[PDB]
Amino acid sequence: TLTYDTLRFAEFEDFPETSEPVWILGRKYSIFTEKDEILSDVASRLWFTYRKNFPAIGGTGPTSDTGWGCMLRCGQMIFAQALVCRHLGRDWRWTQRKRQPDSYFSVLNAFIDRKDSYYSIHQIAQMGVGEGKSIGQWYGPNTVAQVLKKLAVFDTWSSLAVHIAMDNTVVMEEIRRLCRTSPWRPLVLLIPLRLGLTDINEAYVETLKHCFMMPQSLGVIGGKPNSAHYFIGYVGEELIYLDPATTQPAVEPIPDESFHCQHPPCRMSIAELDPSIAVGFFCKTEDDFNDWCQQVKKLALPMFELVEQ
Amino acid sequence: KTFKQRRSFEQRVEDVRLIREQHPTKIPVIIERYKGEKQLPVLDKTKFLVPDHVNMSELIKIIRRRLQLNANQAFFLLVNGHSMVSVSTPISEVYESERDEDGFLYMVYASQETFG
Repeated sequence: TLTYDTLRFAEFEDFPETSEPVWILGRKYSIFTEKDEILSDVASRLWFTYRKNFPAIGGTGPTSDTGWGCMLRCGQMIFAQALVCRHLGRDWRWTQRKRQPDSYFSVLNAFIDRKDSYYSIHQIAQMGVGEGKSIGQWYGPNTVAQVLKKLAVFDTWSSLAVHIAMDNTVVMEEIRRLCRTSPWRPLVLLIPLRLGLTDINEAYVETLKHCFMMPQSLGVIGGKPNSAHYFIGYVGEELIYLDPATTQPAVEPIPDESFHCQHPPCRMSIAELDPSIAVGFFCKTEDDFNDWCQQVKKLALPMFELVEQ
Repeated sequence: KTFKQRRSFEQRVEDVRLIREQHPTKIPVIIERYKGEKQLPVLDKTKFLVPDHVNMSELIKIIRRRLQLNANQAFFLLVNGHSMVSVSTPISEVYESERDEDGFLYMVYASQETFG
C-alpha cells in the first residue's frame, strides 16, 4: 500500500506570521492551532461570484453579470450568511463530501441564477430597477441592502425582519416594532455608512474590528476602489473577505462546490477599505437583539449610535 | 465653483459678521454636495441660517427633504471629513468646535461609492 504526503486542508493557508487572533463573523481562532477551523469556517460561507450563461435577464438582457454584478454578489453573500444563521445556525459547517441539511439546499437555491429564486441575480437586478438602478448599473452597499429587503418580503419561508438603519442611527423602537410584526421575526440589521470622504479615520478601526467580534456579526460589504468584497473578519491589520470577482459557469443541475471558496481567505489592509460600507448583524431572537445592543454599548469612535426613538 | 471659491476670505468673514449680528441665535452653515459625490443632486441654495437649538438629526432631515430624497436613499452629512459622533448634538456645539476660520460652518453631503 502506498503512503501519500496527504496535503491536509489548512496546509495551504498563507497567513502572515504575527499571531493576533483571527476573527471570522463573531468567532475567534488561533492562527497557530486552529488553521483547520479557520479554513472550514471560511469555506463554509456561501460564496457568490460572477456567473455566465444563466438565463437572459428579462429574456433579452445579460446572461452574465461579469463586470457589473459585484456589489449585488456581495449583497447576496451577506444576506445568504443571514439565512444560513437563520436556518442552519452559525455553528453549521459545510463539507464537500458530507450530505448537507435540506435547509441548506433551500438557502442555496434562493441565490441560484434563476428568475424564480428569491434572491437571484435576476430578482435583484429587476427589483433594483424600482430603486432607480438600471439593469447592469453599479450598486453601492445601501442600494443592494434596500433591494434585498424588498425581495425578502416574498420569502415567507425565512420570514425575516430586515431593518436598514439609515443616517448612522439604529432606532431600537422601530426595530422592535418591525420584529414584533406578523413573537419575533429573526432580524437582519444592515447599517449603511460613509465613514469618511476618501478614507476611514483610524479612530473607527477599533470599532470596525469589533463589528466582526460579535455573535451577531454578519460582516461588512464594501471594498477597495473598483473591487467590492464581502468582509467576514480580520487578522491583525488586515480584513478577511470573499471575492465575487471570478466568473464561473452557471450551475447546470445542486452541485455546490463552486459556491464555497476553498482557498486561503483573501486579505487586504484595513487601511485600504473604502468608507462606503454596510455593516450587518443577525439577531434571531429578541434576546439576541438585546445582547447586541449591550455589546454595542460596551464599545475609539463609534460608527453609528443606538437610540430608543 | 464652491462657496469658498465664489467669495474671498475677507468677503466671507464679513458675511458672517453681518449675519451673526443680524441673527445672534442663528448659525451660518454652508452645505454643499461633496466634490466626489455624483449620485445625490445639488441644492438650489447652499447657504443656510440654522437656529442654534436645532440638532444634526433635525438638520439632516431638512436637507434630505430639500434634496427630495426617500428615507430609503443613503445620505450622509460630513463636517470636516466626518459624520458627527452624535446626531443629538446641537448645531451650536458643532459650530463651536468645527466652524471654519472665516466664521462659517462647512458641511458636505454624500451617499455611497458604487462597485461593479
